[PDB]
Amino acid sequence: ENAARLGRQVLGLLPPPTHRVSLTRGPEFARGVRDLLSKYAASTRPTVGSLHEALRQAPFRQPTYGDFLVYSQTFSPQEPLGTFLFSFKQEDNGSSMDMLLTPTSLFMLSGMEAAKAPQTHKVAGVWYGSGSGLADFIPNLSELMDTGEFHTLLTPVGPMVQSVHSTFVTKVTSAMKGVGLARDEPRAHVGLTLPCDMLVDLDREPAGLNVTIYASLVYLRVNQRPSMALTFFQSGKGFAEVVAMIKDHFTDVIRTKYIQLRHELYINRLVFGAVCTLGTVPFDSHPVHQSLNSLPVLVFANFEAACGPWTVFL
Amino acid sequence: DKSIVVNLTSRLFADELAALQSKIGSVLPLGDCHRLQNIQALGLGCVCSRETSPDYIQIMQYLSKCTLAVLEEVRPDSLRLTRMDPSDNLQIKNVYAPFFQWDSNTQLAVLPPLFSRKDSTIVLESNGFDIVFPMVVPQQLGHAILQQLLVYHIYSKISAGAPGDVNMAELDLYTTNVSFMGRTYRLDVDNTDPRTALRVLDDLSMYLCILSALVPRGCLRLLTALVRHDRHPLTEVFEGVVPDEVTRIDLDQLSVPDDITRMRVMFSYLQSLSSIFNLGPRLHVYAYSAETLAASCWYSPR
Amino acid sequence: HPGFAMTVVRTDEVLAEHILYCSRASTSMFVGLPSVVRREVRSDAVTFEI
Amino acid sequence: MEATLEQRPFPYLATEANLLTQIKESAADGLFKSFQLLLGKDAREGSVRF
Repeated sequence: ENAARLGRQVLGLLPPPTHRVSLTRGPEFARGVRDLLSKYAASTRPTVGSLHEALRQAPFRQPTYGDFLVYSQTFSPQEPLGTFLFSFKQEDNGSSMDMLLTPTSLFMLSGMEAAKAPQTHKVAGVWYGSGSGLADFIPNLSELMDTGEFHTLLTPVGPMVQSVHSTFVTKVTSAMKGVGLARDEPRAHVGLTLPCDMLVDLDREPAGLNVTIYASLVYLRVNQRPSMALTFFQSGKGFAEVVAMIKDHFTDVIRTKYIQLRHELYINRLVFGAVCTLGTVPFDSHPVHQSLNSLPVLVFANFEAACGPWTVFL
Repeated sequence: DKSIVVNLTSRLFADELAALQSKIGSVLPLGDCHRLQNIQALGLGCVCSRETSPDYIQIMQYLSKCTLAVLEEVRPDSLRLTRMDPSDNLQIKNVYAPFFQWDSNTQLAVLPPLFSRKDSTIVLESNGFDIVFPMVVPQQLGHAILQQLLVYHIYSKISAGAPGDVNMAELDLYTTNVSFMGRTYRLDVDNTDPRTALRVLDDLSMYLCILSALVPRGCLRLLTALVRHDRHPLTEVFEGVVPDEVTRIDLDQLSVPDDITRMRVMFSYLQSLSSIFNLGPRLHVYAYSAETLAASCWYSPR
Repeated sequence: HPGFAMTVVRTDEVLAEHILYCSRASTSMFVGLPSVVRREVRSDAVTFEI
Repeated sequence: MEATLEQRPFPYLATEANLLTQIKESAADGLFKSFQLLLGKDAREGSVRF
């Protein structure tokens, strides 16, 4: 008998059902619009029962999706669903199509070593031949790594949601705010996926409802030619500690750069890195290790994405 | 609904129930965002102990990790708290002991107990633990204590290394007292562990000598035209005696397209000093009632 | 043999199956009522907590 | 033992007289000891517990 008492507390605490107005039949459009207007008009009056109907509303929010339209020569068809996206907006007068830089694509524009990232160079050697078609569009991968203005051009967006890959032009949909769901009606939690090679995990420590994910884009020079580097971080330590933890990771890079630039050192050379904030992960959700043709790729559940400005650190 | 129930695993007495009764409606940080919680997570003095030296940076550095919660109910077997979601409208009551007047459209931030530990520390001897409370303070004093606490750990290192360097009487009044409008307050910094307060100072010396290497020369030459000609109300630190180093950089001539590349690069290292003067979370108050001392703010951490 | 002997200390666990006896009517229980609290509404599902 | 205020949900009675005159100023400079304001979200009968 006591389960019948719980059948009332469930059916009295549910959200109200969303109204379904049929736009194909005639006399079923009249009966559906009328029950909007006869039911909203009793959610405005100042009596107690009309105030009772205004308290049941459950305002759950929805993410804001972006619609991007990419060349297929700069975006591989083999990309895991949930790959992060960087936009690039150097020039405006064309305004025809857009550049989207996955971290396995930006690994080729940098020219960073395959001993720092061992596994993701082989996968970036089969999805792209020699990094030419990625770099045919930027004539300044040598003058944006000197003057230090590459991080000023990237705006982080969010993970992949939907990609209708064609032969010439790839149409990519992302999720900028909120938890990344597939926009199509069987809504699945497409969480953000990163390779285990890029991500460097920092961690008695307390945990909140939050562990953020940061993006560091570090300038350096290999073979006495400019070549940046990009790593991902993950810690819930607050912004004052992580900047102290990133500089410990790059002690061997700051030393070996300014030795190479000991004699000539221009003022544009001094800028080193920049840290963005990509989004939060709730604690109690551990990432699941996953292999893809083999590439060790983390997958996060319920990664709700945010966006922060690039702040220079050194 | 969101709430936190916290057990008191032994018992508690009638004196410390009246001590926890006066401290109702105060924000404390606690360890984990679980519904069930024990006594070991709620103290800010799990790191701030009595037999050991405190570390007011590391105590504050601990405070931007934790979740923050407001007390509602004090029971002899439990403490029921309500938590704070990272983007949430909520209410905070001005209980806190150095009374600073708030208003609507102010800017709060949570600080460690920096004027009286003995006021914030009430000890729970029935369980073998003490629960320690922070203080929420508008950011005009949130920053100004961290400006003052780092000046202490510069000059206390000089005086402890050699006492002939620093006169002690001028050391106590200047490095400990925090200047505020109307009142000057004495910090509770006498026996601390400065070993993480120097790593912050070892991060200034990277940003600061970069800022000394690329000073734009037009701003240097405007000082020499201002410290000895005009008497401006905020240059009066600099008397007619200009620093001699400023005049020794005047030997080169002005150049506009070589000071654009110095104004721009110096601009992006000023944006980096918001990683070294950080407070904890922020509480944007949008309404306040002075006869009830009840602010209604918006919580946003980091 | 170096010039000192030594003693060793270990610890060892045992999965002991126990026997509990508990006399008549000692404890007295107070059973409340189950109360349902809705705490999350998503686009995918609704959770509860009893 | 001093007599103390309590906010328990009493069945308050109704008087012919009004009480409202000069109260806002009398709360400021104390006409009477041991009072407590209640603004909007907290001006109600508290929940009974025992």
